[PDB]
Amino acid sequence: TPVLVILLGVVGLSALTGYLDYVLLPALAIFIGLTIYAIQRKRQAD
Repeated sequence: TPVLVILLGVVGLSALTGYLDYVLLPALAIFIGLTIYAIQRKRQAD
């Protein structure tokens, strides 16, 4: 069920809903990139 993967990622976005400048390392921006990339791949692998 590739749809379940999108549901889990959707919940993570809810916990994070506020802007934020960039400090020494945007660990948050990278975390989302890996989260969205993994969800798109699991949902479908081309």
